[PDB]
Amino acid sequence: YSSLTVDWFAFPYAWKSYLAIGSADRIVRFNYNQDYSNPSCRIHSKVN
Amino acid sequence: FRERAPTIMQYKREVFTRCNYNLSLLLSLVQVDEFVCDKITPEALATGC
Ligand SMILES: *[C@@H]1O[C@H](CO)[C@@H](O[C@@H]2O[C@H](CO)[C@@H](O)[C@H](O)[C@H]2NC(C)=O)[C@H](O)[C@H]1NC(C)=O
Ligand SMILES: CCCCC/C=C\C/C=C\CCCCCCCC(=O)O
Repeated sequence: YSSLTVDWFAFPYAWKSYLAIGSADRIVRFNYNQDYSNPSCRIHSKVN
Repeated sequence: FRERAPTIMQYKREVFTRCNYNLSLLLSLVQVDEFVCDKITPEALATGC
């Protein structure tokens, strides 16, 4: 690749619907809006 | 949101005509677990006739 951008934050796993594409919630609207113009993959993980 | 919840065997249906809604009010009363949508998105449900 020419660049590798990683955006990370803490978020509960019960709220996957608030980050799915097409969501109308306040979290996408005011906190985090994903680019979706470059090949991207959003993963949900638990870190020990 | 303010009545007895219907069963799946006898579910309720309401058809809305000639009225104005406000989807931002309805999304605060619920916590959404999953939405499965065809040919539309909830952000499109927020705006359109
Ligand atoms: C649609 O519903 C939202 C949710 O209630 C309304 O936002 C409220 O507006 C009042 C008036 O300013 C505030 O006191 C509340 O704090 C707001 N609540 C939220 C959650 O933001 C909104 O005004 C409604 N839309 C219209 C056109 O009335
Ligand atoms: C469209 C308003 C009129 C219909 C109201 C009837 C039921 C509304 C109840 C919940 C509305 C949620 C719609 C989008 C669901 C996913 C929200 C999101 O995470 O993006």
